[PDB]
Amino acid sequence: EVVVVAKFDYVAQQEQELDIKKNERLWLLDDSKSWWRVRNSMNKTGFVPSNYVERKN
Amino acid sequence: EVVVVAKFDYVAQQEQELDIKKNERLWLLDDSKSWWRVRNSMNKTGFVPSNYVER
Repeated sequence: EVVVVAKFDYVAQQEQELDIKKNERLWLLDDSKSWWRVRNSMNKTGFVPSNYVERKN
Repeated sequence: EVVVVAKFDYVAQQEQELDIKKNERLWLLDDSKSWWRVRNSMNKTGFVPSNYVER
């Protein structure tokens, strides 16, 4: 984990997100993947690594 | 509507992760927006958009 700095304020839109403020120092726990926000048929939401998602396109 | 499914099983490792089963229907909240996991000085963790932090 590295220390990073928030560029902008961000207001979390779901409980799995973090509220941050511009210029806040944070610890970066994982930048090795692009996580995507997903929801299933059971109405549950969360994050999965992008490569686990298939868009039929 | 673009159909989106789980490509593979993904077994969640942390509370903010979602377990998904291969071939199940999913819905994407964003257009290929990447998120990273961070922690604040009060030890709270969560995801933020990757482009919001500077390394």
